[PDB]
Amino acid sequence: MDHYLDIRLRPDPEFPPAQLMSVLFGKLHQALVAQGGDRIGVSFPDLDESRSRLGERLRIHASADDLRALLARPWLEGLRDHLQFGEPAVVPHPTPYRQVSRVQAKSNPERLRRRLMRRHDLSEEEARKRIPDTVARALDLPFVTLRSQSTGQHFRLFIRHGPLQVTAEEGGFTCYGLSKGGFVPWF
RNA sequence: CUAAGAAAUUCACGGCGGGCUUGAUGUCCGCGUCUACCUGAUUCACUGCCGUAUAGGCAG
Repeated sequence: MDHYLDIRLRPDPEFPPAQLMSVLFGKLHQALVAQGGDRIGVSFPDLDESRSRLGERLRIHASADDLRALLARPWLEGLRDHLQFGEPAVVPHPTPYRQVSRVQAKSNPERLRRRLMRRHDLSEEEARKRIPDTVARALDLPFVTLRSQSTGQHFRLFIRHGPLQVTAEEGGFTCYGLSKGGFVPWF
């Protein structure tokens, strides 16, 4: 994956950039479940780790045929007025390589309590005795908010840009474009 | 380095007895409250799955 395509959120008087970034990420995810495979990687070039902000840019990492297919496919319908685009081009080098991975946290003690009750046949009080409320961990990481279509929930999807490395390795990506082993050029 | 420097108010106690406040009364005419707006700031940290696990991961 030596090719990239930058997408920057146009400023909108109607919307904040986080809402636009989340609906763009959901539509990219739906485009990848429509496409299939594990070869599509994402990034956030104007990231702010300190303020936990994604920035205002998103960058896809793939081959050029994937970029020209995704630049005209109807997952960009209704956002071309919200979005300005670049051109499908080759990445610069030398670049450090890092991973973009979805991090999940045990954020609700009661759901894991109900799982322990389902898998150990305990009552509610044994689940509260075995699992306290200190267990709940909150991440200090930026996030998109996503509407599931299988189930009906709205959940925060916390992303982590991994450590910078001098070389990249093989692997795939999930249907959200996040690394389950793959690496992306970071520039 | 202070109108500086010091100090035991305290023992006891029956306030109760009794009573007619009454009659009478017109509130009342009148009234232009308009004008214009993003409740959305990621604001639903959720639901489940693997794992003996609370340790750690995974899905949408």
